[PDB]
Amino acid sequence: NPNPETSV
Amino acid sequence: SQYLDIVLLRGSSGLGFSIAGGTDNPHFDNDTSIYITKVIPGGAAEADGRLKVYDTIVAVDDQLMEDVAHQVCVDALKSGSEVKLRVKR
Repeated sequence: NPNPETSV
Repeated sequence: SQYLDIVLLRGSSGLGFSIAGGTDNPHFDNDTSIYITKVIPGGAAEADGRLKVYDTIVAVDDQLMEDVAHQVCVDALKSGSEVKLRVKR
């Protein structure tokens, strides 16, 4: 799915 | 196309942007680059004004990020009172 993300 | 160096001072909430991609978790099709996906209002990156959505992270401090796993770049950014970014756009 497309939602893998990390805020830094 | 255009390489740029941007230095950010980490804020109370970190750097104020989000990234996707990497060799382990491409964000586009067959694209392993690490891209900026969001710049948060009121965060350090937005206050600086230079970072743009979909910039490619070329390097963090002296560590290149062109063919690396996601968490590698995450660790570079998250660990670090001041971080030097080389980006491509």
